[PDB]
Amino acid sequence: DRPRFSFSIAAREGKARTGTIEMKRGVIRTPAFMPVGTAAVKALKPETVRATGADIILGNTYHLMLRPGAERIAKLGGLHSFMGWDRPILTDSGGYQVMSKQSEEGVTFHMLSPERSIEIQHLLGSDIVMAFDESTPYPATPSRAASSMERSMRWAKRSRDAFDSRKEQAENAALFGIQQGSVFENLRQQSADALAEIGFDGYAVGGLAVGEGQDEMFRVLDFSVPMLPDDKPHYLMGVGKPDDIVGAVERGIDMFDSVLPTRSGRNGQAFTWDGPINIRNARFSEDLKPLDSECHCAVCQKWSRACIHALIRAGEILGAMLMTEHNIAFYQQLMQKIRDSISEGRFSQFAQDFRARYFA
Amino acid sequence: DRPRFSFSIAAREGKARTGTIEMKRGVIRTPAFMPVGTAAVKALKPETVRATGADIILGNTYHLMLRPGAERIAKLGGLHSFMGWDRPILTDSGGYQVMSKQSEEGVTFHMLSPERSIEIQHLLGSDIVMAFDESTPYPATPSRAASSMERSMRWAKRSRDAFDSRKEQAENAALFGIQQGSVFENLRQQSADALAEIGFDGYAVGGLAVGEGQDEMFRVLDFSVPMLPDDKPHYLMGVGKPDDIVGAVERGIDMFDSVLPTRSGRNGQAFTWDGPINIRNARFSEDLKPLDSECHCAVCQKWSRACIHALIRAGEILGAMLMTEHNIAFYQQLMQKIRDSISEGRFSQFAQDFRARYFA
Ligand SMILES: [Zn+2]
Ligand SMILES: [Zn+2]
Repeated sequence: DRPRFSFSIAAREGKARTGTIEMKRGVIRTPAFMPVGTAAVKALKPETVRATGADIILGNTYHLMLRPGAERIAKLGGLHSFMGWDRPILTDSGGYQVMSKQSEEGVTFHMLSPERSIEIQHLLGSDIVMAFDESTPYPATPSRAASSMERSMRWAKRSRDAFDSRKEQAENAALFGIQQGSVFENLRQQSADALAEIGFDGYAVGGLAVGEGQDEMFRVLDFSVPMLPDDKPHYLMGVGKPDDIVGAVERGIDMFDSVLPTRSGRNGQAFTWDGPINIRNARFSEDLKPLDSECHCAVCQKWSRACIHALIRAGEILGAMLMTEHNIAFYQQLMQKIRDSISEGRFSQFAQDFRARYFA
Repeated sequence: DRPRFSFSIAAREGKARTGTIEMKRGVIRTPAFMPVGTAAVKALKPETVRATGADIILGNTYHLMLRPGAERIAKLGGLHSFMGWDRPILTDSGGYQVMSKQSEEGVTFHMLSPERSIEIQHLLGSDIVMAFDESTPYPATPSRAASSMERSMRWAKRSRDAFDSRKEQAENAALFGIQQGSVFENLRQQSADALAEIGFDGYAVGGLAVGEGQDEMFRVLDFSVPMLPDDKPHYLMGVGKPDDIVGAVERGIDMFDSVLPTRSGRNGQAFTWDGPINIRNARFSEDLKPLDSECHCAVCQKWSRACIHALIRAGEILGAMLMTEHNIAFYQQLMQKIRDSISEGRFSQFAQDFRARYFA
């Protein structure tokens, strides 16, 4: 038997936690990195993405709405059938890409509201559904940030009720709420209280990674994450670089997603424990070592820097495929070392060792 | 203005010759190697084959008859349009693959005769047409070899007349006759006299490279090639390994074709000036040198043994493409060094240097 959504914390160190989310389509090890998915020849195969270590992938609701459309994905059997991925899928609400009519009802651009966003995510058949919120701009006036937070909370309630109105969705999926409030601690507290009063399966910290820089993002995390319910997962959306991830786990974040491994891989850039490298650099043309000396991904078991350099410089799509697979696998190995070090009570030392070497 | 078929000898050394065949679709430098073509994603691009140095490619009439068929190729505009190759094309008669009813009329298996073979080659629109002959088996009884030679000469006359009956073919293409007679000098002489009496644009030495070994092939060439008209091209069909080619040029052969560069490339084997190599061998996994140290093909300008080794071992089709391109380019560079050394009167020394190093 498998539960709808069950978060268990197995070990803690400071604010960091490691554990599992059990869902009907599988178990998610936390802290978790979710690669951002696309349709299943122009992308990695889903078995390849699974083999990198990913327990869950993300679907971009806005892009799926535009092509091929949510009703079409439903007729094809849902997003799992469409993507060839049978493990859990999280979908965002589509609201951020709308920004990236505009009344309290929702927006038209296609129409999106709390109710329509929840309905589209049900048509996709995703396992974790994000509430529809309003993104405060960056930077945000204290006036504008107060406005978008309060609208987001009324929309979070509407998301809650829309989700609960479909037995098939409410019995089989989970719903996450999104805290807003920008850099204003009192707003963040009001937002957290509102979401906790409504009740969600997990809570995301919104309004971050939108240009504010890491020091400010960390300062906001420092007081925002403790406000959320301790016994539910904490999600930092769209983050990020490896050092962003490590420091966010130090501050209590359990879940992450980012296109960065894919964007980097397509641009000829590989993540390594010694920092990112540009594989086109001449120093790699005769380098017989793998992309990363310690990475145990399938690419680093077989391919040298020299030969990936050759593929990338020739514009062979295989080069970008190999880079992307390694980058996503590197991210999963980072999450695994994070999980292991929390379990063994040496995560704070892991983070310091990681930073000293990554920025050396 | 461009002539139908004009063979000019520019320089000689012993029995070896170098020169040009001018045809309406281009000039063929001799001695020439003709790669064996196929349809134009599962093959090298025709611009790639041209860039290796090939002046003319071969079409396999029997395979083209079976798929998509000669009438279909004609409706598509002919073999040049079908293959994306606008330079000269030679077609064989289809008769050897028939072996590899059977009366004096021809054969049924589809039907092939001197007349039908010439007609199919006209439908293909090829520039050099081979007469239809009868292949004596290997090894051949002195009885069987006498029979197949004499039938071939009657069929050579029928080929001549069929070709001459179509103004469009006779004014724009050329026709080659094929000497037969197996290892019997008197038969070879009878065959040569018959073909010279009929008259052809060029003459092939048939019945060789069918299992007899190089020493016997060379012994037959020694007396067979001098029997053919000196002022027309001499063609040794389906030959062969680099050392076969060098020794055949020493004996007066001007033209060659072989699937060997392609078959080798698909099997992970590369020709080099130091002999062929099996790129899968472990010694190449860290070898940063190109396939051949002196080859100036596009592959050796960019790719290392190590990375082609990696591609081949992974089963990436790019690996086989690169190997095949290099092998066909290596063959063209061999022909160019042959042509250059004859022009400079140092071909006999070239051949000895070539053998000492290729078999070292
Ligand atoms: Zn790797
Ligand atoms: Zn080469």
